[PDB]
Amino acid sequence: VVEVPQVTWEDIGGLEDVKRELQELVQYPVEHPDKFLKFGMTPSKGVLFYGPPGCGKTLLAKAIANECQANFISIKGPELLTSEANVREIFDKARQAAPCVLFFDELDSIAKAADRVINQILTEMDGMSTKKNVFIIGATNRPDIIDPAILRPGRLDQLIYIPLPDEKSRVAILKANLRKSPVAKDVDLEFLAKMTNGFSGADLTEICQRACKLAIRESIESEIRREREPVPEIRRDHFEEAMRFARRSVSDNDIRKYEMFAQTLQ
Ligand SMILES: Nc1ncnc2c1ncn2[C@@H]1O[C@H](COP(=O)(O)OP(=O)(O)O)[C@@H](O)[C@H]1O
Ligand SMILES: [NH3+]Cc1cc(-c2ccccc2)no1
Ligand code: NA
Repeated sequence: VVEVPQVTWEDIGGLEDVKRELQELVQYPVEHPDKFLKFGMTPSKGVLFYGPPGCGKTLLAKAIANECQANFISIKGPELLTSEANVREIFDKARQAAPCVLFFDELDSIAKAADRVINQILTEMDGMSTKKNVFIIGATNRPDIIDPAILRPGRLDQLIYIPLPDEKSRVAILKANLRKSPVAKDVDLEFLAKMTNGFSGADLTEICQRACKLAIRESIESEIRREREPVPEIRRDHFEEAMRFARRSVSDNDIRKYEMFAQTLQ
């Protein structure tokens, strides 16, 4: 289905630098059109996100569309395999749905015939102007096998690193996930951030989801019993129990590889 996503910047913990860069990348064409006319700037057509899984690349693509009040179309890389006109029809539908964000997920899978489902993608991008109001976003978990042809000017304009959350970011992710939940006052999220070094954003969300379930199942059972004869909260002890099916999903070795890739691009 095609729709404007509900996720906002507020749902995304950390990545504050990345967020104002993306805002500037899309707010500037419509907030200062006179200066965009004055100097000859063409709006950006695309970005490529990279980093470990579960750290917010999909969330950021949906928040960009929500900011622009734009439709969102998602395509996972493995599913363009049956048929090179598959690529042509997706760009048609995105153009039909303009203004629109077109998100290519799991692009590392086609980075490994398939040789130019790629060329088709590259040609569709070259043949589409910024006047069509379609903004393209790709995401990958394997930045080592990016064909640099997709980063040439006129295609995806910027490669952007989306890293594992640091300690400050882990507090923000917990707070964003819990922003509309009733959390007991004995819950110390800064201490939970201290104890989750190396956790991804998806890893943190599971802890919150397990603690919230445990609370619901407590609420269910206690009213079942009080029947035999006041909004409840997620308490510290629900979080205590959730945290021992809690472990990192990204290895220390993959973390080293991402950090090396990113640090060498300064
Ligand atoms: N920065 C973040 N802030 C808040 N939640 C996050 C963040 N990163 C990941 N999550 C949680 O993990 C889930 C997966 O994130 P996603 O953006 O799909 O990861 P990927 O980087 O693999 O695209 C999200 O739905 C959300 O619950
Ligand atoms: N097993 C997953 C995996 C990840 C990587 C990798 C390679 C380069 C940079 C970052 C990550 N190589 O393999
Ligand atoms: Na990923």
